[PDB]
Amino acid sequence: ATFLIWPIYPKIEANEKATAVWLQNTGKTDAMVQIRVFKWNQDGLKDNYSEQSEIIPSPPVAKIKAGEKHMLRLTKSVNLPDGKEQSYRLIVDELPSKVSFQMRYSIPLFAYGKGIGSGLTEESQKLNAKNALAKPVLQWSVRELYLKNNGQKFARLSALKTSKGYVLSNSTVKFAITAHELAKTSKIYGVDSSGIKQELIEITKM
Amino acid sequence: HHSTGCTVGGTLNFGKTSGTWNNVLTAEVASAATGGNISVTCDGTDPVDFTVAIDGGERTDRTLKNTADVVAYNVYRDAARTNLYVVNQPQQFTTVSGQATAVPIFGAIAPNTGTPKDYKDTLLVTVNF
Repeated sequence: ATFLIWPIYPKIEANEKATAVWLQNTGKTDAMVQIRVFKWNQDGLKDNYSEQSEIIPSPPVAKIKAGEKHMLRLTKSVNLPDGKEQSYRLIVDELPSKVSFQMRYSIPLFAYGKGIGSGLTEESQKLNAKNALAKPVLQWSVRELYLKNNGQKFARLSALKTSKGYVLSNSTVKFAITAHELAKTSKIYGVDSSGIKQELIEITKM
Repeated sequence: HHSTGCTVGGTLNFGKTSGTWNNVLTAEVASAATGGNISVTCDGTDPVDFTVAIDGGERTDRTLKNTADVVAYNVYRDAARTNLYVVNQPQQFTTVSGQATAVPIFGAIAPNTGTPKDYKDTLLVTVNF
């Protein structure tokens, strides 16, 4: 089946009780989906998921007829820890000699505590301007290339340049590699799409 | 601020796989003209990166079961089948502004020739944004 998913980068601000993701069956046949939210971290240089009770999806199961647009509600159970960005994945499982396909769609979901925001709105931009750590702060080293985020916000990098995926907050991520090109400078640069527009951020050597 | 939306979506039939066969069995979900395919289209103006991982099937080894005997198969990103969809491992894609990025899936079964045999399996295709 065919789905339009909007927005693809949902988030819940500190002052917001819930957000909405819209699922529309843009196809000709009916579809049945399961909606789940898992907590997301990058401990041990790997993406880890786990059951969680902070963000509640509604409904957990939905029959989406052809053409029908459904509103998925993502509700915060309680307020989140101050000044911190929580990471989640929203999982949409499409339920059904030949081998057939079962589609699973995964999009990031971020939720904020007091004092930090997404930076996708004026309100949250003025918030993060008062916070020195409300941004990705990436350091790099070579073992493969390691990226350590010391800021309170995630980075989403499309490319790395010697001259001008996800790295969650307070996390270190490993990438396969350019190593001599790495050992030839001190700062590299990454194209980050975590904010309102693509921007180069400075990555300093560890 | 422009919120990106993306359209996603939206069967490898190897034919009869009973008995024996001397050549490679092939099937594909890669083109609208070939029957249809999986694709991703996002409404923004900047490219959107995403990842496709395919599991190992009902038995995690990618084999079709008779429902009464198995037959090993694999799924590739490539018609020449040089680029395997290695089980559960991400495969990198990127969208182009205003255009559909296909997620092509090419299936193959090695020649049997010796040892004669419905056959079904379900693959989980995970698209990660």
